[PDB]
Amino acid sequence: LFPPQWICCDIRYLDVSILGKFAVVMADPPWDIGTLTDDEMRRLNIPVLQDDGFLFLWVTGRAMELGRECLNLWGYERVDEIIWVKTNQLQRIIGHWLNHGKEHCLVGVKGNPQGFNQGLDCDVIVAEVRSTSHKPDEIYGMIERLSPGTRKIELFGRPHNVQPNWITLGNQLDGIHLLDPDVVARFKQRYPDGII
Amino acid sequence: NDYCQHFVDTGHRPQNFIRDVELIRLKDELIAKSNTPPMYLQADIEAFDIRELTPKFDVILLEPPLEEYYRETKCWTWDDIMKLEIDEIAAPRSFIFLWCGSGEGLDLGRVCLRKWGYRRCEDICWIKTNKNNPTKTLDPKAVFQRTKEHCLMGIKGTVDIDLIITEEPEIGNIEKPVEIFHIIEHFCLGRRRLHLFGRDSTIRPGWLTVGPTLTNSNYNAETYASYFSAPNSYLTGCTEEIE
Ligand SMILES: CC(C)[C@@H]1[N@@H+](Cc2ccc3c(NC[C@]4(O)CCCN(c5cc(NCc6ccccc6)ncn5)C4)cccc3c2)CC12CCC2
Repeated sequence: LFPPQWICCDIRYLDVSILGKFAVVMADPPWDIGTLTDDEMRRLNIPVLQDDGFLFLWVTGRAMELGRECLNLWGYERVDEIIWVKTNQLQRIIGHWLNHGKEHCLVGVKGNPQGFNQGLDCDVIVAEVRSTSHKPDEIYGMIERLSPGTRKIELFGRPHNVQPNWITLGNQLDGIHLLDPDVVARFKQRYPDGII
Repeated sequence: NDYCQHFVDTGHRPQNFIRDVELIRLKDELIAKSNTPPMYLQADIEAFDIRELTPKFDVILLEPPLEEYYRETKCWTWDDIMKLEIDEIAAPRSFIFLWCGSGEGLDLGRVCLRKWGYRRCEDICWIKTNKNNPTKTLDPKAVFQRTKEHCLMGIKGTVDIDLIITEEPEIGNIEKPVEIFHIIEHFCLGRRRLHLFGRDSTIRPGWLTVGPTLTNSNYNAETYASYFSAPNSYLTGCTEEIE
């Protein structure tokens, strides 16, 4: 079901097996640098979400190493690294040793994904800063050109992240909004009274 | 404006459109008065006992020749790099700047830093513009076109941004932007500075350069250690010389 969908929840405790498989998974976690400890990030049930495809994992500070850990533990090989160069409205650029002009997003592959449009975009994003902690909308266009029309899931999204073809999970979303019939089916079976 | 869509349209990388890409002058002069005479030494570093290089260093810049720098052109594998005994010539408090490329080096280079005992504090990015040439041949694993390189910064023991924007060098030109040197010297980390896998073209005041392709050598360990004997043992490299 093509339009936006979302589930307010605690991603620690949601039975993500109800959601099916996704060509792309994206995660912008609140790293302990309402955060999660490092053992809670390792234990997240990412491995069930995909059989073949890509993972996009934002990192910062020491999660640069730790996100490589989760990425490998969850069954991925890191194959690329996107960086976003933060500018203002006039295209000039905005860690205790150097000032930070960028955010990092690891790209991980699992299994053998086929029919993806590898090579279309390049690993640098240049785009204006929006709110605090607010990732740029350009990543969705890159992710749609890479794998058009497939199902995608975002972990730790906020309301502004909800996108067509995407299912957003995060604890600041407004309720449960699900339209894919299989997902609605497995969701009512596992959660008959709608409490997680 | 979506510069990623624009790059998909026109072949102009998003970094092509970054614009613009004090007392800093005085610090640069103090660095320049502080600098040791440049010293350099041809050495096949695979075959070379690293421990001959003394004294222990405050900064190590490590620029191994990755096979990926030769797209259309002796390369070192991360296997070879990881076996270097970098920790034997590093001071107990010291810094490393390791050029990792854009592939598996982003992971393997982190393993080295831990193997030699450093923690990573900065990830410095060389973003390469293609203003003078709106095509790439992809690594099989690659998902996106690779338009940047990473220089990882490491610390062991107790002004500038983390981006370098320059135009993509000509095919088969493997030089790294000399801006990495300014970022290092501005940290004021001490004066024993080693550049492994430098070339004739990278020799520089304030630095010792060791590489297989150097055509001349002037390195003498006793002369080199003379530059830092008292009263000069602990200078940051950013202070006035002691009389
Ligand atoms: C480069 C990256 C790394 C950088 N990110 C940093 C970032 C990312 C997301 C931010 C955010 N996301 C919205 C949330 O819902 C808010 C709350 C926590 N969280 C959870 C947690 C959870 N379980 C634990 C739990 C529950 C209840 C009580 C305690 C613990 N279950 C569902 N959601 C996400 C909100 C505010 C700031 C964020 C900052 C951003 C970038 C990209 C640009 C920089």
